[PDB]
Amino acid sequence: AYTNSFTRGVYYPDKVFRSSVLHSTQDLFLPFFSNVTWFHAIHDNPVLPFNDGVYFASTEKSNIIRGWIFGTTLDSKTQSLLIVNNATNVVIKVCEFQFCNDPFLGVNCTFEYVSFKNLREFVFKNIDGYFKIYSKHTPINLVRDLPQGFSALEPLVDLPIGINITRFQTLLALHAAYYVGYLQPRTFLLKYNENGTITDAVDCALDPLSETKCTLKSFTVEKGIYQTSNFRVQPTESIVRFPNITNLCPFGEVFNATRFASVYAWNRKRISNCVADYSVLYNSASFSTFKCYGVSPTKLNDLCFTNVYADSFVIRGDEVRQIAPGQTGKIADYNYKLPDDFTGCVIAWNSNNLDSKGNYNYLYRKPFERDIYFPLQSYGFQPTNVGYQPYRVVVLSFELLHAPATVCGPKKSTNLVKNKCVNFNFNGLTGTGVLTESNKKFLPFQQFGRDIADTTDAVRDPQTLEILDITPCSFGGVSVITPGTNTSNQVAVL
Amino acid sequence: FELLHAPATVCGPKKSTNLVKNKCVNFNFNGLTGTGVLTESNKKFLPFQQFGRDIADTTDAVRDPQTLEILDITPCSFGGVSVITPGTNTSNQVAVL
Amino acid sequence: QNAQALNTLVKQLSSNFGAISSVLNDILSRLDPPEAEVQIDRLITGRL
Amino acid sequence: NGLTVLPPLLTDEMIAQYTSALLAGTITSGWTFGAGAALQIPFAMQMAY
Ligand SMILES: *[C@@H]1O[C@H](CO)[C@@H](O)[C@H](O)[C@H]1NC(C)=O
Ligand SMILES: *[C@@H]1O[C@H](CO)[C@@H](O)[C@H](O)[C@H]1NC(C)=O
Ligand SMILES: *[C@@H]1O[C@H](CO)[C@@H](O)[C@H](O)[C@H]1NC(C)=O
Ligand SMILES: *[C@@H]1O[C@H](CO)[C@@H](O)[C@H](O)[C@H]1NC(C)=O
Ligand SMILES: *[C@@H]1O[C@H](CO)[C@@H](O)[C@H](O)[C@H]1NC(C)=O
Ligand SMILES: *[C@@H]1O[C@H](CO)[C@@H](O)[C@H](O)[C@H]1NC(C)=O
Ligand SMILES: *[C@@H]1O[C@H](CO)[C@@H](O)[C@H](O)[C@H]1NC(C)=O
Ligand SMILES: *[C@@H]1O[C@H](CO)[C@@H](O)[C@H](O)[C@H]1NC(C)=O
Repeated sequence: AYTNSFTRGVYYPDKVFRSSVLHSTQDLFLPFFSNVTWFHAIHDNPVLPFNDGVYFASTEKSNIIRGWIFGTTLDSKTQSLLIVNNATNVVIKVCEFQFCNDPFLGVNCTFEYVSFKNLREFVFKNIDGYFKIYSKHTPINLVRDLPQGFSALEPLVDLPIGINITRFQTLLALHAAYYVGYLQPRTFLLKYNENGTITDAVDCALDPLSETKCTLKSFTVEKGIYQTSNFRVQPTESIVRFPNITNLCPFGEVFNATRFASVYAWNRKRISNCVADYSVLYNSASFSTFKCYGVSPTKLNDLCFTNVYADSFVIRGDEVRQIAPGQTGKIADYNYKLPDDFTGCVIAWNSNNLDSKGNYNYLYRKPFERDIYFPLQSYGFQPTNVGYQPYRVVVLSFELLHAPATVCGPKKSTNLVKNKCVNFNFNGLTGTGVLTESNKKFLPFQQFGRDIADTTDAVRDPQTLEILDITPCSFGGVSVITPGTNTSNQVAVL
Repeated sequence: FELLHAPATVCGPKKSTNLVKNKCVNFNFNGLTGTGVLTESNKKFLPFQQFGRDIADTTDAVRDPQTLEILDITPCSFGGVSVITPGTNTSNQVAVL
Repeated sequence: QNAQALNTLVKQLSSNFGAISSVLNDILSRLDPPEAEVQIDRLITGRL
Repeated sequence: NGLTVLPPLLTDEMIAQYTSALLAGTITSGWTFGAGAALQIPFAMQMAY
């Protein structure tokens, strides 16, 4: 069984006093006129999903509903919030309770507290570990269903339980119907009266007149046409395209090399025509540092490059800080310079247990220049020297210019769907639109096309060299044609 | 630390002072500061509400943390000041509005 | 005059305004939120 | 980019109908249609005025 939520399930969203104002708010409310599941207690206490949050309501004549259970398994295997109201004493506990196969009341704990004719409404939500309880009790004269009307709920309790709640169950007193409605992130307009009591409400996503009340900040709408929204078509599925290459990039040949070059004569290895899995380098605990100046290290798996170069050499530990864009010093200026617009990551680890002996084979002296009483000096690295120990540093320089990408990370491609609105990813380039066949003659060296706004106009599919046009999915202003609200609540939409 | 405007349970080491009504004062309520005249009010804060706010998000009223009564906050009198003057080639006497 | 005003407005989308890229998707696909937000604020200020 | 153009309320055809009405009025009734009713007048007499 299901019923109509109507206008029930709005609560005072904050401890801020307001009056005579049409204030607007976004919080997890019950959506207006949505369905709520209707349960019965005659001649029904199942476990329900909690989802993003719950409105709960019940109707009483004899105080049958006395409690709630919240958790994931509700079987003593996890912590579960228990609320019970027996006679005049409200009891709250969050123990790893052993609940019955079918919990009811007859007629490692982290918290404990002890204190139809009646409608008792509640709101439960679980935000960053905080279980927030709002409620309202009101007299009623109705047995069949939830009464229609409006009256908002105050917040009463906020329990810092830190419990992951996915399911909940109620507790009945056996010798009282109840409703369960899912909260959603719907913006509201709320009529605070002179006393500051919310006396009316308008759900924004209910219907086009309600959008118009949300747009004008008014419960009354004048005769006219109002631009409430922009209609935009949504995509269906994502499309991921990368060259179908299975070769793996030789990072091991750079990072696990028998010998590193000196900084005065640093090596520059080209990485191309391969799959670059950067999760290995990032997750590895062997590195003393992994600092990215270009892109974030976790994005490297999706993103891909025209080329990647690995600059490999040995420096003294205290000089690691100098290998960065914007830095100056005797190393940054004299022997190894990066562009100040450098894109990439600097990875380094000590070699105190490998290169140190003393080891005098390491000598030091524009961006990416190799400069092959003298300017030439060297180090004697010994195992007994931290800031004076040798470090192996590899600088990964990434070229992200829009051109055919030779280095693309470990991500599987999908099939391509034409003439449908889709979320696409071509060699790390993303966007949303309709991919169609085209007559745009890209030259063999061209990979991407562009519009006046510098947005992508067309792309060359990286697996099959054909050109696809990108046209954003149909969109436009909505407008609501409405007579006076007094004349009618009926509306028409452009 | 949760600094959301709500009743404070943990307050910093600092002695309170007496409260003076109907005079321009520099106030501090639970760490919330400003300047204005504190007066008696008829604003019915709900038991869970500690602060009230205006359209500008400025404080409209507060609940005194020691004695649970509501005080309205009216910013201390201010206004533009204009000088009415004949040209200085006639007189250096002025009137002030 | 109106055509020129619109063409100018559209061309401004190609400007970086101090950001690493004029393309919003390229910022988002490359930077984590704590850094992406800075680059985006630069574009928002310029475009607004 | 979000840049659109709205149509005018009065289409070119409707404007043409208005200029036609104003012109037909001017020719067959002089200025009388401006003040009140369109009062037919021989064009040559209208010019005399
Ligand atoms: C609510 O349930 C009825 C069936 O009783 C169904 O026809 C209606 O579409 C449902 N509405 C929503 C919003 O789920
Ligand atoms: C309510 O339950 C508690 C146990 O959680 C029990 O100690 C108490 O006696 C019960 N009821 C009353 C009215 O005290
Ligand atoms: C309490 O938690 C600990 C984990 O720190 C666990 O080992 C122990 O078994 C739990 N106690 C019970 C009664 O399950
Ligand atoms: C506010 O409360 C008073 C009772 O104190 C009541 O008479 C009035 O109708 C209520 N509504 C207003 C004025 O907001
Ligand atoms: C270097 O060798 C270690 C094994 O000792 C391995 O775990 C690591 O992934 C290798 N590094 C690279 C870049 O392949
Ligand atoms: C993609 O796979 C096809 C075989 O189905 C092959 O002919 C084509 O060359 C591959 N594309 C790339 C860029 O490697
Ligand atoms: C402040 O002190 C009074 C006694 O003068 C006491 O009754 C009141 O409860 C105290 N307020 C708080 C918030 O503790
Ligand atoms: C203004 O004052 C000057 C003296 O500095 C005098 O020469 C001049 O005539 C005066 N003009 C008027 C209009 O009073």
